[PDB]
Amino acid sequence: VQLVESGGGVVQPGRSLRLSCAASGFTFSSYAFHWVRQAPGKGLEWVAVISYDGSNQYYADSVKGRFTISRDNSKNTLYLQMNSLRADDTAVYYCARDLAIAVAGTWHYYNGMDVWGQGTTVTVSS
Amino acid sequence: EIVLTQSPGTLSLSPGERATLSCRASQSVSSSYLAWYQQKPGQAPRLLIYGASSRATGFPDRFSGSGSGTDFTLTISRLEPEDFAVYYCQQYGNSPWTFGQGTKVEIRRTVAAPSVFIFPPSDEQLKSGTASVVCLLNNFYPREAKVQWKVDNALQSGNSQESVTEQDSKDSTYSLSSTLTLSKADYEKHKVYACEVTHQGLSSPVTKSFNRG
Amino acid sequence: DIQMTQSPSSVSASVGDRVIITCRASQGISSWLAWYQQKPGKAPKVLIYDASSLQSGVPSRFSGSGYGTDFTLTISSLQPEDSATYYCQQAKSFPITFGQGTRLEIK
Amino acid sequence: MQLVQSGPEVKKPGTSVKVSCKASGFTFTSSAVQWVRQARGQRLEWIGWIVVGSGNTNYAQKFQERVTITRDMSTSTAYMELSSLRSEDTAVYYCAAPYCSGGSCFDGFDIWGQGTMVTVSSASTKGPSVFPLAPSTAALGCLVKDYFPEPVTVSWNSGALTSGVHTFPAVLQSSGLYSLSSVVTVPSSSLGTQTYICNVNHKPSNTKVDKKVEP
Amino acid sequence: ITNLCPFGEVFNATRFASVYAWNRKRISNCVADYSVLYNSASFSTFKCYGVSPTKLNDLCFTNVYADSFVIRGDEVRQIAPGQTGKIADYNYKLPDDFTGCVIAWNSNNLDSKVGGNYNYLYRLFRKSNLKPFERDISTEIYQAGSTPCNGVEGFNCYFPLQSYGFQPTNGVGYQPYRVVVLSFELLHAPATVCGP
Ligand SMILES: *[C@@H]1O[C@H](CO)[C@@H](O[C@@H]2O[C@H](CO)[C@@H](O)[C@H](O)[C@H]2NC(C)=O)[C@H](O)[C@H]1NC(C)=O
Repeated sequence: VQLVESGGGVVQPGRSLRLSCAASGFTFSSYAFHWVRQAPGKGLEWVAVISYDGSNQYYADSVKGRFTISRDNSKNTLYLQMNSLRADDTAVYYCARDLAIAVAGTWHYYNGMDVWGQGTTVTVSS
Repeated sequence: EIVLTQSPGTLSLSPGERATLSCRASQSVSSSYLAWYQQKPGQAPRLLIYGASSRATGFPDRFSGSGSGTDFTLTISRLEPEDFAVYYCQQYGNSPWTFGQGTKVEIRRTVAAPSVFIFPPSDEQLKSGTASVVCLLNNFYPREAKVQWKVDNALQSGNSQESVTEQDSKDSTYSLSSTLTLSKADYEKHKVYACEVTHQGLSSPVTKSFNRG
Repeated sequence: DIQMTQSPSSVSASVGDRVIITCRASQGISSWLAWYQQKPGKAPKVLIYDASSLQSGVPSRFSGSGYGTDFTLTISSLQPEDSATYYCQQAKSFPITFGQGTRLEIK
Repeated sequence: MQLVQSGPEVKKPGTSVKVSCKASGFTFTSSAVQWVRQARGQRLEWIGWIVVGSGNTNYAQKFQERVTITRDMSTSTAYMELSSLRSEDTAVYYCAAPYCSGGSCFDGFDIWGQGTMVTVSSASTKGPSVFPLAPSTAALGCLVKDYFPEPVTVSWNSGALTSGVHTFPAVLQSSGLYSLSSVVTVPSSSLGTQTYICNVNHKPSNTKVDKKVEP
Repeated sequence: ITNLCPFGEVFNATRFASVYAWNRKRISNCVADYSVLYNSASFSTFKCYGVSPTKLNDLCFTNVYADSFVIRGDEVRQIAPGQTGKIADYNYKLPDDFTGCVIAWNSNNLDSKVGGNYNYLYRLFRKSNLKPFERDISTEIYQAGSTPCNGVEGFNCYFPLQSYGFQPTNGVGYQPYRVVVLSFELLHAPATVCGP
């Protein structure tokens, strides 16, 4: 199991930047995923989520209406578009993966994040 | 189990001969999770013995069954009619479940291959598109056939298509037809044809035709 | 929007010392919680899920329990490989909310 | 004592399809339904199985991210869906289940479905063409060319003489259409004899032919 | 009225047990007040099989048993003298000559999780039909055929429990409900649960 990450940008005043985290070593089509940011020295913050079949999507409050998530099962890769970035969105974004607690043969989702990525340093400026 | 092997591929003899299908398999599989089936043409499979020894209700006597770690088998004590079909294995005690290849029992009879009939054109294959030609074989129970590569001046040993019927319910034989058409009304040097087939006896009855121009 | 509070914010202890960390929820989230640990320059790692279970591979020195509003995480002996920051998380409803974090040291 | 299926379907490449299998005569609540596949002249294949009570499903490795199997406890009907159809999925699909009365169940799959032919390819519909054959006492028959839907019937005269008729199966031509042939003999030891004629009939099109043969 | 009977430890309880492993608490030597349960709260169903809700502060018995568990929404009609289904057959059977009360209220804010609640299982695939006031907590592979199941699931061997999947969007017919059943017993003994 391993997740990679790419897409950091030098100066991003009001541009679109596409981030992608690729999967490896397991069944990509039977898990849900996540995205999580962390300010330059502050706590840990949540930004988005994607369902296991891709039908349902949920966003945060300072993120909805400008960031968009999507997934592809063919390349074992999922993406996250970002539109009209403020200078106040500097962070280090992490790909993640839901814990799935299986009880009596049925899988239950959205219980945590066990596998994490390395981190993408995305910085916005003028 | 992940792959099952059924041997021998085909059997053939007159009614009243004990037959021993064998279904030798991979590493191991539990007993009472293996079953046999039977499928006559144009039908759905029925359930034969369902525990490697326990026989189903519908089928009559003469159907036995054995089993072991890697050597399962099915013995029919007599080849009475209405028992010539295709039989399959299955193991359903280790996912993924799998089937055998299946073995088709035949009937031994006499060969009567008369000739290969050729009558290539109608009136209209320049008053139409693809120029079609057919040759036909008849009355042979063995499954050996041949057509050679050149045929006529146009080699085109890729257009030959053949389809075969099933055995007759009383006069068990087969029949076979071969078609090799190629171009359209725009023929200019590949007019005529000549199928050449060898079969168990009189060898190759060569065929004659006349040019299309 | 469940708000999570985590106290204290900065502690220190060494070798064979036992420490306690509290986490408080604005509602009753039952037994739906998780704890993490992040070293100063690496990705976080989950430690305890379901508010009582322990992730396969985490050493058995850690233990935490709770139900409802109050939760706790206890470390039996603070070995010199446990100087990091720990976070809560609620899984009852969206959006997912974390705690403020708590930084350890070495006495 | 039955697992009646749906009717035949003809789809297009890339679309999806759902097949039904309704149980009757036994307690469907406690059972299990498995699905198989077979082409024309080929061997059986396995797809997956579902527990009717729990709903848990297991699929084959190659059909895993293409097939979903549902339950529909009420009305006692089970379904199966295939996504991203290809030209190699032209086959017949069956459903099987054991016999269960009360808590106890049979030890094998004895109740079987009746089949559901599924054809997936281009083209829409095209009535066939008929050619006459000639002698050279010998053999002689009809000819059929280029019909897509697949089911077709050939008779002779009206129904008479039931001779050595031989109707070969249809073959999927290169373009996508089909073709078959029908032939008999003339054992009467003469060429000028009974006035026998051909006959063709295609179902999913109002097309009927009565082409005559002879020299 | 010095003593008082503790009902807030049966109704206002944090963990509230499951249907196939229901909890029972014996109550005695108190002075119960039934004018705070009938004439209060938000109980959707208050059915008193046997005796009526009124004049319940008059009669007094020897012991009272409280049974608490959680079921689905359209499964609360199966808790009644008689009835047939899947809960009144394998999980909790109630005798045909019953004297007591049935109470249930919609607890959806507390027992619903995004993704699905993995607690609150219920029993499936049993052989017999259980007996009145009998529990079973065994978790053994259900053998549905002649061939024994040597601890491994597969064909004709199934796990006997299914998990309720509770989410905050399921419709009223699938939302969780919390059920409490009181059973009044007068068994040839001096009473200890007499009212005010
Ligand atoms: C469970 O707790 C609630 C707390 O609200 C109790 O309901 C209140 O009980 C007090 C008792 O004097 C009343 O004054 C209030 O009017 C009640 N309602 C509210 C909204 O506060 C309830 O009685 C408890 N359940 C029990 C004891 O079975």
